[PDB]
Amino acid sequence: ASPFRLASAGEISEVQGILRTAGLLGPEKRIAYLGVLDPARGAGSEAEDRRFRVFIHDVSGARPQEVTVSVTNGTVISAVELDTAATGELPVLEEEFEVVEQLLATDERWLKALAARNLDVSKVRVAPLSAGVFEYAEERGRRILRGLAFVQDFPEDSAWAHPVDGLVAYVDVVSKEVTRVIDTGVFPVPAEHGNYTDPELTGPLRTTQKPISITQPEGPSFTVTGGNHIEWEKWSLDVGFDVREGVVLHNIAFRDGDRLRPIINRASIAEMVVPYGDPSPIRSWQNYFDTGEYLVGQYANSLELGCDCLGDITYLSPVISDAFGNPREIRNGICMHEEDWGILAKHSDLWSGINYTRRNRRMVISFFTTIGNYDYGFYWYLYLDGTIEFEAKATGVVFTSAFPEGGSDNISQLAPGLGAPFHQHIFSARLDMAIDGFTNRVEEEDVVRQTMGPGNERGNAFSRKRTVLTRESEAVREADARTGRTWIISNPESKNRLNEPVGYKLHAHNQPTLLADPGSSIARRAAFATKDLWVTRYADDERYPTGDFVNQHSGGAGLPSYIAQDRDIDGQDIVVWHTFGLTHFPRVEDWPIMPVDTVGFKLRPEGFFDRSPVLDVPAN
Amino acid sequence: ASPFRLASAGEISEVQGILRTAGLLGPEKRIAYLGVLDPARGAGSEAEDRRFRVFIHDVSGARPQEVTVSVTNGTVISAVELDTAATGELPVLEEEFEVVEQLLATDERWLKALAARNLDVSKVRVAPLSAGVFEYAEERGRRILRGLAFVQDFPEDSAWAHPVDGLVAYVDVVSKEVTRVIDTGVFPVPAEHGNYTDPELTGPLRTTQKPISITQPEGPSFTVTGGNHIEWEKWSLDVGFDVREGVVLHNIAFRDGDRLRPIINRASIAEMVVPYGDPSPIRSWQNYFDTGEYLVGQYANSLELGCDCLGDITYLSPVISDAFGNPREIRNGICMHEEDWGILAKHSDLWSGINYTRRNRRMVISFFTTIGNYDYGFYWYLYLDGTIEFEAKATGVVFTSAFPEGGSDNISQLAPGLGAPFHQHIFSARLDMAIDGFTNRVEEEDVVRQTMGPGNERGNAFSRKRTVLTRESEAVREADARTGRTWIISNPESKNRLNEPVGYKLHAHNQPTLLADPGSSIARRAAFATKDLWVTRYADDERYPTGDFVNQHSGGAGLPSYIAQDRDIDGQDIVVWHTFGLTHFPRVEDWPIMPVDTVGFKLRPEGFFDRSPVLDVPAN
Ligand SMILES: O=CCc1ccccc1
Ligand SMILES: O=CCc1ccccc1
Ligand SMILES: [Cu+2]
Ligand SMILES: [Cu+2]
Ligand code: NA
Ligand code: NA
Ligand code: NA
Ligand code: NA
Repeated sequence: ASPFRLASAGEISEVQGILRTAGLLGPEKRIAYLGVLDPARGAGSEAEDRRFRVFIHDVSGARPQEVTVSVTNGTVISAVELDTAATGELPVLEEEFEVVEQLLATDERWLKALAARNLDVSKVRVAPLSAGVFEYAEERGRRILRGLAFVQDFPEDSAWAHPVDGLVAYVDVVSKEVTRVIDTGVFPVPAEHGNYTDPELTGPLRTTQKPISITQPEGPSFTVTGGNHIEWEKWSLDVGFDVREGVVLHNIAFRDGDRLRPIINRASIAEMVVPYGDPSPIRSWQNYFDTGEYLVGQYANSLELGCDCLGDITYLSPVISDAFGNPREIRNGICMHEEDWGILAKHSDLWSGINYTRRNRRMVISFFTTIGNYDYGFYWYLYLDGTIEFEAKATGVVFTSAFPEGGSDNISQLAPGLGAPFHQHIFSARLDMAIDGFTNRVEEEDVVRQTMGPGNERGNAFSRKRTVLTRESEAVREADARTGRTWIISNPESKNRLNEPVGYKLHAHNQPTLLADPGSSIARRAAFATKDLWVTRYADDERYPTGDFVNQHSGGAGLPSYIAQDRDIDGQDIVVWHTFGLTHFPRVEDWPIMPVDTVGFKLRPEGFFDRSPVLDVPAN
Repeated sequence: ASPFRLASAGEISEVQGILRTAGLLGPEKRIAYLGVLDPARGAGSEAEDRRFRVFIHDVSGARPQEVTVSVTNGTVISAVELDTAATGELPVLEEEFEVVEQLLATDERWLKALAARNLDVSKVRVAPLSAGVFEYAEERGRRILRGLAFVQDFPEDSAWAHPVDGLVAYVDVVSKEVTRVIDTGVFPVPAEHGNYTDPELTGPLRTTQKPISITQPEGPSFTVTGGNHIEWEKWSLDVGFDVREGVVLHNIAFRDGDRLRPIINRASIAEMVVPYGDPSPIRSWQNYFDTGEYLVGQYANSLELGCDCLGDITYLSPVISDAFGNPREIRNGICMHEEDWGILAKHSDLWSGINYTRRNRRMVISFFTTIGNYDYGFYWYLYLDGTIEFEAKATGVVFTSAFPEGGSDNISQLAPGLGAPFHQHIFSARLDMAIDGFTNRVEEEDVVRQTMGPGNERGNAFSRKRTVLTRESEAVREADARTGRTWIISNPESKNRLNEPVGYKLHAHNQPTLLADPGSSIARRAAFATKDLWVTRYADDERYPTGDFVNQHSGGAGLPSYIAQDRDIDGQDIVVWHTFGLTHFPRVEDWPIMPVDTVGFKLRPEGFFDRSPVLDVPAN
């Protein structure tokens, strides 16, 4: 019944049939993206219409198409041919991952480079890296991937330990031509292996860890209805899944007494970018948008009970399309469980004699994705007290290079001859806000220091100030940790019992934003990453901070184009875009496989409730 | 055997006997502090000498004394009479908590103030607040407490809901005189109760929470020997307890292969301060040092299994002295347990076919203290991967006032007529470092942005810089979140296999430091709180960032006095002092009892190991 239910295998099969019948899915066609569209604003009409958006690539060189279909009515709503030199190329296809290595293996220039290094071509893996846009005029409007080489000594070897530095190739994957092979000189291929399951490297495994058993003898406290509707400890929401964004949260609301109170209409990680800070021409082009260019949702892992998710786990298995429109299940792709979270509130009172302790808990919704060397866990958390938190967990294997003789200012050494270039991991959270409804506004809150003097004779006073952001042109904001800067999303037409607007406060981690020079190609294509906070007026087609077609787009699409409309955001239907990231100078302890590091943000109620919302939590 | 074992009841009884026999513990004497001294540097002599430091107060007006005794030899080592106008008053005594209310109850000025407000004196509780040092010349060298009044409607009522604003009294607790009663006008006493166990306020308790069962069927993975020596997953350390500081960690080391490698010699929270930002003369003097003035360790709670600590818990019950030198056990005052901590490392490799997942865990050492309205949990965490983290959890009841008609810039409204003044909670962690031994140094690490140009033609490069702090006069440092500033403690004489100095990196939360005007009394007495990081040369007598006698000390003691010695800290025995805190603008959801908020810091290895230290963790 619910318009926010997960896509079914039958829906995807119908999309395939509709596309085929319309002549849109011949043997040269590939589906590069397929996803269900959200209901438009004002769906109080009970007009069930499940629509899907599709990007269709053509492997023969014909122009790709963007298509919208209605599975409910079985019709093509619209179909548009794309000029990719103008609006950007389509996302990378999984089946192209191997084409770069295959094409290079028969190119005489590539072969001469490997021969000089005495590398057997059958042992050389080539990473299929997105190209970006730089100085090469012949790449405009062509579908280009760039290749960096790694040696695998045997089939189970970790190739990342053996980078082939000084060598890069560019490939046109549609015409199947190697456009350029650049060899800047021979570097020794690092010889130590990085096989973290080899007993030679691990030593004997610890025998000292005793088991931790986490069980729920009466089952979990949350309920799942209609496939993906969650109710837990007054929270209510729908868990969506999109092949580009991954897990998406819809309709986050909190039952406060008799009223279901909305908080967030849609929450997602709408983009992420990993820019590299090595000026070597072998890697100075390297910036990959895992979300926008590769689609992190299609690489979600199947999560193992006891290993990836521990406790009383409820799984969702989302369905996606393969490149031919067949449905493919991601078995156990989403874990949901509740976790004990320590003390919630505690007081022992010297005058009343009352001793009081309550325990906290959180609801966890997570998935894990793998794109080449990197692996990321995406975690959404709901707490008893109304807090919402997001956490990204970065692990996997660092991207490697040679470590130059005589050192480097932009690479750290991990092992003899083995380097790891400096880089960042930057995310964009898109928060379609609905604090008690859609009439919302954003205020910037700074601590205010006061001078000793009249009215402050002992010099102890301090205060705060709030600035309302009223138009999009003034809603591009930077962090300021020193002044305790936060942002408050409030509803000016909904007041608490003290006659103050209800609100939620966004707490950032205040990590550095994009470091690249403002005139760089990556600063233009990832402009969202240069600022901590953006606020836009809601619009149906404004989905990603980088635009719809990120791959090889020349820049400026997305947020800098949206805010140029300078729309009213003071008590309106608004969207918050928060940039947050990790700056990674790799350490020896990150090698051969990296222990998890984390970054995120959280939102806490700020006069949303009339008092603490967890007074009715029992003593356990 | 171990010199770092907890104080025993027999040791304290011997101290009492030694003091009594020496004429130092007559009926007018009170022990205001008693604690075991750490071994001096270079204890490779096996010279067991358990020494205790004692502060002795005199309730008749005689000068107090500082005394050092040896329980091993049964002798007084030294005894010094204190001039408190010079060096500060002794910490507040528990038995003085009730003396302020008792003395005010017979003062005619206090009675007239209560009579005008129609308050029955038997219902009026008076909080015993530390005085600080302000403009009152007659307080110099006298033991002063200040009193703020709260009404209790019945014995089990929460008095915090009913502040009596406009009224403050100053009391000399030794001569038993009320020096001043200040009445600036009548405010309505807020009428709503704040009884968070009253069903009228809580409503019916939730029935929706199902149990979470955390068990260890084979017991915990750590061992406790000699009372307080912990070994867990290659970590080794001693858990101490001091009545001023609370839990103290000694001898933190990590077994790396065959070598036990030191990391931190002593870790503690050596001070905390709560400054209030309300300029009203009723409260503009209000700054309490829970650690330095009240001694947070003596108010540690007995922790309840299943409620405060959940899982397979091992308790310590530390012993302290009461005011007469009798030993008193704090039953179950420290919880120790290990916790699952999610994913540790994970990778699924497209070329090797290997799928790899390992789970993380942490060791938890915690205690909870209550001082009047506020309650704090102190948590130390050790992780599998070498990370050390501290976390403070703040809960309890916010300090209240009236909310003035017409609002306030320095107070938030919680309920009709009820306010909560702005304030901070600021902590000082004292880290006596020993990274691979005592030859340590500190470097400040900033991200370095680079300009597009020659050698950086695509404008993508970024780097980092490290600045060695060589003398104490240059080792007072501020946070800079925008440039990703961290601090590295390294050993220049101990290198990893890449011939780089081994190190640990301190990651701060970058919260605002002390907001008060630099010319204020609190800025002088809590000078440590004005800067994020201090580094000193180790010295036996340099224990607290505020000095030994914080109560009514006029300022400048502690860290600003230590660093004036301008000692060499470049490859020396050094101590890191990190200031971190919360800035609290109270929200409606903080009332009537506050959900936990947190702040802390962490240290991660930085080239300390030759590769990831958790390769030998098994697959579970
Ligand atoms: O994360 C996307 C870049 C990438 C893709 C495939 C292999 C290595 C790196
Ligand atoms: O936290 C120390 C200040 C204090 C002490 C006792 C009651 C209320 C407040
Ligand atoms: Cu990284
Ligand atoms: Cu507070
Ligand atoms: Na273009
Ligand atoms: Na909105
Ligand atoms: Na003095
Ligand atoms: Na030291």
